[PDB]
Amino acid sequence: LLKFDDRGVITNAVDCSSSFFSEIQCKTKSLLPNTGVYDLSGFTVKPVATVHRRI
Amino acid sequence: PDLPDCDIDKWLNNFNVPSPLNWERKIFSNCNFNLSTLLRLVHTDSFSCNNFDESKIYGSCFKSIVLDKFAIPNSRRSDLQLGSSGFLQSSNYKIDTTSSSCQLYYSLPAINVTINNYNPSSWNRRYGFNNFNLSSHSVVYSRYCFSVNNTFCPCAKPSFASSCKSHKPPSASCPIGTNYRSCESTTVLDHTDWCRCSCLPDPITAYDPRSCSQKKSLVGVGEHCAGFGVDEEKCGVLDGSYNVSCLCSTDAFLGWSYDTCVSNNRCNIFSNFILNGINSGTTCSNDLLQPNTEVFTDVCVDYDLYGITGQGIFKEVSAVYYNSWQNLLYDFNGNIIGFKDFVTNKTYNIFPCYAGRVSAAFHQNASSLALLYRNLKCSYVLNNISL
Amino acid sequence: CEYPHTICKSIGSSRNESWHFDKSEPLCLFKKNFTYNVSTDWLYFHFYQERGTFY
Amino acid sequence: VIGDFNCTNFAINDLNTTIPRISEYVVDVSYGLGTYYILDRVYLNTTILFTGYFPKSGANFRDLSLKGTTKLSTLWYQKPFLSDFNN
Ligand SMILES: CC(=O)N[C@H]1[C@H]([C@H](O)[C@H](O)COC(C)=O)O[C@@](O[C@H](CO)[C@@H](O)[C@@H]2O[C@@](O)(C(=O)O)C[C@H](O)[C@H]2NC(C)=O)(C(=O)O)C[C@@H]1O
Ligand SMILES: *[C@@H]1O[C@H](CO)[C@@H](O[C@@H]2O[C@H](CO)[C@@H](O)[C@H](O)[C@H]2NC(C)=O)[C@H](O)[C@H]1NC(C)=O
Ligand SMILES: *[C@@H]1O[C@H](CO)[C@@H](O[C@@H]2O[C@H](CO)[C@@H](O)[C@H](O)[C@H]2NC(C)=O)[C@H](O)[C@H]1NC(C)=O
Ligand SMILES: *[C@@H]1O[C@H](CO)[C@@H](O[C@@H]2O[C@H](CO)[C@@H](O)[C@H](O)[C@H]2NC(C)=O)[C@H](O)[C@H]1NC(C)=O
Ligand SMILES: *[C@@H]1O[C@H](CO)[C@@H](O)[C@H](O)[C@H]1NC(C)=O
Ligand SMILES: *[C@@H]1O[C@H](CO)[C@@H](O)[C@H](O)[C@H]1NC(C)=O
Ligand SMILES: *[C@@H]1O[C@H](CO)[C@@H](O)[C@H](O)[C@H]1NC(C)=O
Ligand SMILES: *[C@@H]1O[C@H](CO)[C@@H](O)[C@H](O)[C@H]1NC(C)=O
Ligand SMILES: *[C@@H]1O[C@H](CO)[C@@H](O)[C@H](O)[C@H]1NC(C)=O
Ligand SMILES: *[C@@H]1O[C@H](CO)[C@@H](O)[C@H](O)[C@H]1NC(C)=O
Ligand SMILES: *[C@@H]1O[C@H](CO)[C@@H](O)[C@H](O)[C@H]1NC(C)=O
Repeated sequence: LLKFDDRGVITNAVDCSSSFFSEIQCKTKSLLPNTGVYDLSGFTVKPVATVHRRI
Repeated sequence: PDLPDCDIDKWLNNFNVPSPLNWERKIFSNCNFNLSTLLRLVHTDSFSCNNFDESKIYGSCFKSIVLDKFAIPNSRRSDLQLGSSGFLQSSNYKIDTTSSSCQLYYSLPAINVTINNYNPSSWNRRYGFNNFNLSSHSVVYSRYCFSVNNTFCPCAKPSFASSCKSHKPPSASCPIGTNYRSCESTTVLDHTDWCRCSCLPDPITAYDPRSCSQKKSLVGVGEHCAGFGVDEEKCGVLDGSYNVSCLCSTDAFLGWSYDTCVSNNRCNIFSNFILNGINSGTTCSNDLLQPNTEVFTDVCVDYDLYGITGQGIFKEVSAVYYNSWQNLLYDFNGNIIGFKDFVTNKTYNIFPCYAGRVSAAFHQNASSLALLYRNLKCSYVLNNISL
Repeated sequence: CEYPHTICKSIGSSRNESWHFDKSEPLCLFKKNFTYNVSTDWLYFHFYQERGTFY
Repeated sequence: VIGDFNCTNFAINDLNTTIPRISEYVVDVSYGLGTYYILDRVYLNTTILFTGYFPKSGANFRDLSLKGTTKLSTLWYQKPFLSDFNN
């Protein structure tokens, strides 16, 4: 979530994946999002890999 | 976005023109150039090519650009054609014929011309050669070029120098890795001590060219002159005093002459366009049609700059706060709203032009139509549709 | 070369600038020289590839 | 092992002197570090997303300081300084 000034200079950027705070920050395109509940769609679950199916 | 140019026009129009003996070598790689602007800027007179045509340059891309540049003498103009057995093609510069090349004949004004004369040889300059003391605007051109081995010094041993009472040959001590002469006495009672050496009286006309230390070497492509002919007996330390090394005077060398390029207050300079890698490469001409014309407002002129295609009306709005590399500006959604030219440092705001509809009311008992243009002015409709 | 290395312009160097066998001119896709402000303190780089296009 | 041609054959050893120094400063993109300007697109007073390539924060810098003083070892090649440049 890159923020540009009046002269087009980057000052603050949101990671969107460092923690849940970055997700809520870049979910509404604002450095300070409004109050309320935020259902984080895309939460990390860290699953396992499954391959080579056997008959 | 555009790429930096090769700056060929800045090199061809250089005031420091070189002599035909030492042509300037310049290679252009990974850049762009315009043939039309180059030909319009230079004062060209003729354009010829070998196994190629100027019409095939448009579309085909070459691997690299190789150019040649040297002054053209006034008396040596009729022998510049390919295949001519003149003095220039025999000892000054060789023109390749088995590869695709182009010949450019352009002229430069006589004023602001600085000549540069320097022999591109090792043994010629190392064996006592000072600066080329010539007149202004003097085009020097060699006639006969000779080559020597890497183990031959143009001098002999001091033991035989003192053995001749009259017409003794000068000698000194050349560095290690060199061979002396083979002087011998042939007294036939004509003088007190008549002794002669090899390559006499001159290397061009010798009775035994096999025993001569230097032979006539023809010039080749991409190789300058091997050196002028010098007599072994005409140079060296007299009486073998052992003062300096085997150094020879500049006046001992022969086989060159000079001319001038003063013709209608202008000088001609030859240009060889050596091109390689037909229809394959990176650097080549880009004379195609590009959207770089005289832009103007009051009409939605088509814009195709910076890889973005759209239709819109340009508007002159001052914008100096842009960065040194910034060329455009986008909106919140991500669509183009303007740009900035990189050749005139001008900024424009793109406004979409009229593409709306028109309302027409019709009645069953009527014949005409009540056309109504929503959100428009009568002047715009009259100046953009019809009368 | 199997053992590449580069030299410095200040004082001397251990070896010479010879880490290849470029006896002629090769073919490059981008060959030019750009000068940067040497008086600065930091320098950030970025090199990522997408669809076979270098950056 | 990186090269495919032989140039030098003297003053070559195999002494273990490599040091995989890891930095103690993590990636901080809150002040524009790591963020790269778009190749041609430019935005003014806009906070728009960009699914580009940025370094992951919370990851310490891996220092690669390699030099040579009249001698060089083949040990620095491959593991551990030369890593697989994935993307
Ligand atoms: C990553 C690391 O540990 N770097 C060392 C560096 C290398 O171990 C070494 O130079 C590479 O050569 C091999 C493979 O042995 O060595 C440094 O110390 C040198 C140890 O030899 C040091 O004594 C230097 O020795 C010289 O003889 C030389 O030129 O090799 C003289 C030189 O003045 C001296 N360098 C000094 C005092 O700075 C090194 O080169 O600095 C130590 C690094 O940390
Ligand atoms: C090159 O970099 C140096 C240092 O990064 C710049 O010098 C600084 O200029 C500002 C402007 O007034 C001063 O406040 C600093 O004190 C200067 N620092 C130093 C170390 O001199 C310099 O301006 C840069 N030049 C360009 C052309 O960008
Ligand atoms: C070369 O020396 C380095 C430096 O000691 C060795 O790296 C160490 O390896 C041990 C074993 O895994 C670790 O416990 C240390 O933490 C490592 N130290 C550092 C600074 O990385 C390395 O193993 C040596 N290599 C060989 C082949 O002997
Ligand atoms: C940059 O964007 C901000 C965000 O919209 C603009 O701030 C708004 O400005 C208008 C007019 O001055 C106000 O009515 C809004 O209340 C402002 N929004 C907020 C959140 O304060 C700002 O004007 C823009 N700057 C430029 C130069 O376009
Ligand atoms: C040739 O001139 C046109 C005219 O603006 C320009 O767009 C183009 O980039 C030029 N090509 C070059 C310099 O290679
Ligand atoms: C070229 O010649 C003109 C007229 O003699 C002179 O005014 C001008 O300064 C010269 N330019 C250069 C670069 O020598
Ligand atoms: C345009 O702006 C750049 C940026 O400072 C400047 O270097 C250049 O001289 C200006 N003029 C032209 C014709 O490019
Ligand atoms: C149209 O003209 C006919 C002609 O007789 C008339 O009868 C009818 O009423 C008219 N209708 C309207 C809507 O004017
Ligand atoms: C590099 O090569 C030159 C020419 O052979 C030599 O004079 C010089 O000493 C060399 N330098 C090193 C560091 O080997
Ligand atoms: C940079 O490249 C140009 C090519 O036009 C060359 O003439 C110049 O010598 C180069 N300068 C350096 C410092 O490499
Ligand atoms: C260098 O490599 C070539 C090709 O592998 C080989 O023919 C040659 O013998 C090698 N020379 C040395 C000194 O290792």
